[PDB]
Amino acid sequence: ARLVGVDLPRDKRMEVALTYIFGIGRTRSNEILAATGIDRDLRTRDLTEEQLIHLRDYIEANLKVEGDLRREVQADIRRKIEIGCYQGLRHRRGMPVRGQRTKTNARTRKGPKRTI
Amino acid sequence: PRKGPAPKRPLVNDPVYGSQLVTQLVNKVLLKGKKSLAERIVYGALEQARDKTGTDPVITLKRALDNVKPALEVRSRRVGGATYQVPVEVRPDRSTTLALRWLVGYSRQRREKTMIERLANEILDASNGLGASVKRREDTHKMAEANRAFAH
Amino acid sequence: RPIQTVGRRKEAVVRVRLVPGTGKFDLNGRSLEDYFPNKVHQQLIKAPLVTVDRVESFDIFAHLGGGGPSGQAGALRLGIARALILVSPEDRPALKKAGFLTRDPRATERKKYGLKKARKAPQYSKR
Amino acid sequence: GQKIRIRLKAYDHEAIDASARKIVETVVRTGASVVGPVPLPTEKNVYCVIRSPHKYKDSREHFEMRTHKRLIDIIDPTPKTVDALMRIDLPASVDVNIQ
Amino acid sequence: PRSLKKGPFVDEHLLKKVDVQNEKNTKQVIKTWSRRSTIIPDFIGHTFAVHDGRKHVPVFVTESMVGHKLGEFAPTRTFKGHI
Amino acid sequence: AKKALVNKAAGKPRFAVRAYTRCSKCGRPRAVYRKFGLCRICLREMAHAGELPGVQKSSW
RNA sequence: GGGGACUCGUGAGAGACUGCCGGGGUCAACUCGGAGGAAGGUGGGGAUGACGUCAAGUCAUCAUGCCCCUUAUGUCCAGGGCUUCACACAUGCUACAAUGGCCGGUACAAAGGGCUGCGAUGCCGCGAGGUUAAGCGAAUCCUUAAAAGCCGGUCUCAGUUCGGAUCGGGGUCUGCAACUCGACCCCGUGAAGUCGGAGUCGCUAGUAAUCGCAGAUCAGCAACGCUGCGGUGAAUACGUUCC
Ligand SMILES: [Mg+2]
Ligand SMILES: [Mg+2]
Ligand SMILES: [Mg+2]
Ligand SMILES: [Mg+2]
Ligand SMILES: [Mg+2]
Ligand SMILES: [Mg+2]
Ligand SMILES: [Mg+2]
Ligand SMILES: [Mg+2]
Ligand SMILES: [Mg+2]
Ligand SMILES: [Mg+2]
Ligand SMILES: [Mg+2]
Ligand SMILES: [Mg+2]
Ligand SMILES: [Mg+2]
Ligand SMILES: [Mg+2]
Ligand SMILES: [Mg+2]
Ligand SMILES: [Mg+2]
Ligand SMILES: [Mg+2]
Ligand SMILES: [Zn+2]
Repeated sequence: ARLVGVDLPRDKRMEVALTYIFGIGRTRSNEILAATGIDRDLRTRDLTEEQLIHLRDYIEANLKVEGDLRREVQADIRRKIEIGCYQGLRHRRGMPVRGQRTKTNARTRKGPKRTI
Repeated sequence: PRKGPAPKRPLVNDPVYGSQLVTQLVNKVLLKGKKSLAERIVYGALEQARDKTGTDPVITLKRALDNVKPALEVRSRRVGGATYQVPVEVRPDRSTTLALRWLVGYSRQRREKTMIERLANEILDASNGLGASVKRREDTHKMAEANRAFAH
Repeated sequence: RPIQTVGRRKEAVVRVRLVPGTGKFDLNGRSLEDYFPNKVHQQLIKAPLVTVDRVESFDIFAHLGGGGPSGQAGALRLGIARALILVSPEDRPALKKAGFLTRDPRATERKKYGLKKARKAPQYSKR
Repeated sequence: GQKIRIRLKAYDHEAIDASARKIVETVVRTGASVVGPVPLPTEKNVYCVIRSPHKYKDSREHFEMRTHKRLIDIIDPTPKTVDALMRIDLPASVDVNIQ
Repeated sequence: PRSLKKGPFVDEHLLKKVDVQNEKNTKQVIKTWSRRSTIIPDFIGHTFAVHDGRKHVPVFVTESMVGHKLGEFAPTRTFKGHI
Repeated sequence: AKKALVNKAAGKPRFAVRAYTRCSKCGRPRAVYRKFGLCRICLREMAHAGELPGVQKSSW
């Protein structure tokens, strides 16, 4: 089955399978399940197309899914790049933007130890 | 130390199993101060062993420790231009401690899910004399016996 | 006149009120199983009562305060031991040799400056 | 009745008890219902300083600030004894507080 | 000041200079020294040579730099690639 | 430190959050204990001289 | 209310000082073991640092002899910086999971802090936080819920219901002002990492190991630093040849 992504890891509680979508994690899945009524503890192989089709409209009603969320993210960072602020310049240089120290860290934003 | 021996601290007998042995295994598997958790793990393993065999868990443990009791160690020494191992006798208490440590260490890195079934399988294998602790004891015994020439 | 002694193990003090009875540990509304799920604690308590004789007799009740589970268990054990000693001076050699009368003074070592704990020291890292 | 209360506090030892039981406790002849000094737990203020003026962090010396409180008696507000109490004064090392 | 209880943070000696010019015109290059002032939606079409420690950086807001800050666009430090 | 900075601290400051606490004996702006108002080293010397009512060496 | 029955609190003593005994020891020192005891040889620990050394550190806690400037090397203000970043080192935290993660219930501390404050309840908000407000210069008020511990379900060894670094969006608190240049809260995204080479660090008892609590600096920045507190809580020492 597929709503936007695969959403169906084999032998997994759909509570955690909903976390596999781009836009829903633990809390979003919990609040969605609370609204819908279907219990969290159930194997994904037992889910049925009717439950899938009532779940499909809910996510697009208010939440968002793969593709457009990343489009908004990339548009945001691209606008930040083109406007030329301190954060935009840091993004252009690949350096972390939220005031983290750069003397001995930022290995995630940069690569591993170059050892020139 | 240099100023004589140090007395070893005593132990209490478990109300569930009135023997110092079970408390010794609980102490050996105890980590991070969770004595209750170690007791739970050892009790689950013992109950599993009793379920699989039928005989008394303390008797199975005694059979296992008698089977995995070693005789000699391979403590090494260096004199001149080379170092060689010296096989010496082992005291009963040290042998029991070494066998218990070996059993716990080999049960810790087994291919099962939880330490209840892990330790149950380990103690059953030691009782039948075919487990990892038995293999380690045989390897130690033979590799020490191979150094019988240097017995000073 | 009820028999009352002082019992401490690490930080807990229990005020025994030993009186004649059948024998059931009243610990302010919580039974032995309700309070202490540990078999070790459940043996440590009632060890002084069953160490010699006899055999599950008159109950005790003591207030609870401070320490933890093992500390409270040890304090209760010492309190029952001292109460038994006060009630009957004949069995004094029994508990006296059993070592249920010693306070067992053992407190946590105070932290010292320059060390990350009481005895644990920071990494040396010469040169 | 039991209205007048004292909150005697001193920073030093052997003077609080003396200046209480030999000055305030002089009202036993005056006719005030005395319950007696009640020894409250001693306060302890803990501060740590570095022994060296520079760079030697591992040289530390600790100090303790103790404060002793007692004499919380409920002596009656009889005019004669209360006038005597307000007329007498204790050394500044101990602080008097009438409640 | 980043709290929905007092509005934004804009300097009074900056308002009394920008609001007296925006009535008729977008003023030319202007001198400012308070990098900490927020950009209210009145700076559109104007320029601000914002100080950064040694000189003034002229910054123009077109449509989007309303939630930003004046000093956000003035490099306070300069790095040029040791290698 | 500097007597000019001492006077600047002692004076009534515009944007009062610019104020700070220094030693009452030497003017050190760091390690000042609000209970006494002295710096750490001056406090230690004063404690050794025994001019603080209630402050003395601790052993426990 | 009543009570000094009990802990407890804080004032004064007894006691543990090889005190007594057995054997040994030049009979002396002392050694080894016993009875009574809270503790046995120093009951445990803290303060306590000899002659001096490193021309050790501090001219930047403070002070001091000689030189150097007095429209300046004095002083103030507004921004920036003390927080950068191809790299290496040192000290701590996090993990790499099933001794475990999550959900619900649940019991036991010490020591501290508090009128520029502790904000009991009540209301709003999932939330941090905001609002009115009582008690509290304090054994009576707040902090105050302790976490480890226990029970029931789920997950089933997987880069995972492990991991929380990075990033986007949205709020709270202090501060005139939080991009530089603070902390916290909500959602989503969810990296390395699967036990770490040669080598190397600490630790003998309530020790190591582990989990929480409090103070000081401070308007905010310290649940990764410092200093103290408490709970659970082990294994080894045959021996001094070897670094
Ligand atoms: Mg500790
Ligand atoms: Mg060093
Ligand atoms: Mg300040
Ligand atoms: Mg001495
Ligand atoms: Mg020198
Ligand atoms: Mg120097
Ligand atoms: Mg000087
Ligand atoms: Mg720095
Ligand atoms: Mg650290
Ligand atoms: Mg998680
Ligand atoms: Mg929970
Ligand atoms: Mg609410
Ligand atoms: Mg794995
Ligand atoms: Mg990987
Ligand atoms: Mg993760
Ligand atoms: Mg290795
Ligand atoms: Mg603070
Ligand atoms: Zn000073």
